[PDB]
Amino acid sequence: MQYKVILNGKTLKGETTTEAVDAATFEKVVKQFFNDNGVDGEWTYDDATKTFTVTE
Amino acid sequence: MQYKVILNGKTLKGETTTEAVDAATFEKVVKQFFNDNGVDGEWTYDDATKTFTVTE
Amino acid sequence: MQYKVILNGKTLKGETTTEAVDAATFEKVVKQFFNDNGVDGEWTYDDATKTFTVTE
Amino acid sequence: MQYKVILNGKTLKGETTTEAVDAATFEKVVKQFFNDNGVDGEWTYDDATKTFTVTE
Repeated sequence: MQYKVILNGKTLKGETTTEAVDAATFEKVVKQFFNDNGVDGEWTYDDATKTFTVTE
Repeated sequence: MQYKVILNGKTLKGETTTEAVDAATFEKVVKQFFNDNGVDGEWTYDDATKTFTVTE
Repeated sequence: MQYKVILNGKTLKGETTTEAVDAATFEKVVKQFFNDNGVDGEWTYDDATKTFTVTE
Repeated sequence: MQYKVILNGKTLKGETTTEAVDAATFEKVVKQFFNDNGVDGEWTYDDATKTFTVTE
């Protein structure tokens, strides 16, 4: 099963303190979490895709 | 950033060990892990898509 | 290169009259258009995917 | 409905003759074909995505 998850320290006015949904956070948590079961390798970028945006 | 992760406890032939990469495991771990930062909602299925398979 | 195209002759008024961006239209035009160069096979459904929808 | 189509002028083997599955071919044919029904705009790149590649 393919799981889709958007992680991008959503910027917003406030200054906030720390983040949670960081790109590096996913790699580390996901890799560390799954490594415990025997998963390894490296994060590879997905194949480039083009999408038509309507305008008229 | 959109993150792609395949989780499917595929176990055709082998030992009677665990899997960890279970669909339910992702929802629970991902939801529980992220909830700690203020994320909620429900897992929704992605929009159906069709892909052309070559043959000839 | 992967190309993304949304084809769905949706209607939200009353006077549809006709369509163009139909699912069947894509298969036929795309298959007929590409067949001219040596492409064949059948339209296969993409692998199911799940996306987390925020709520809070 | 989202339609997935891979178009890439990668031939490698063979000699010079003709083509059909070119990136520019899709934009032109798809735009010209659909413009006839009232579709416009420009080809925009899809959102970057990362996929974990197994290794061990």
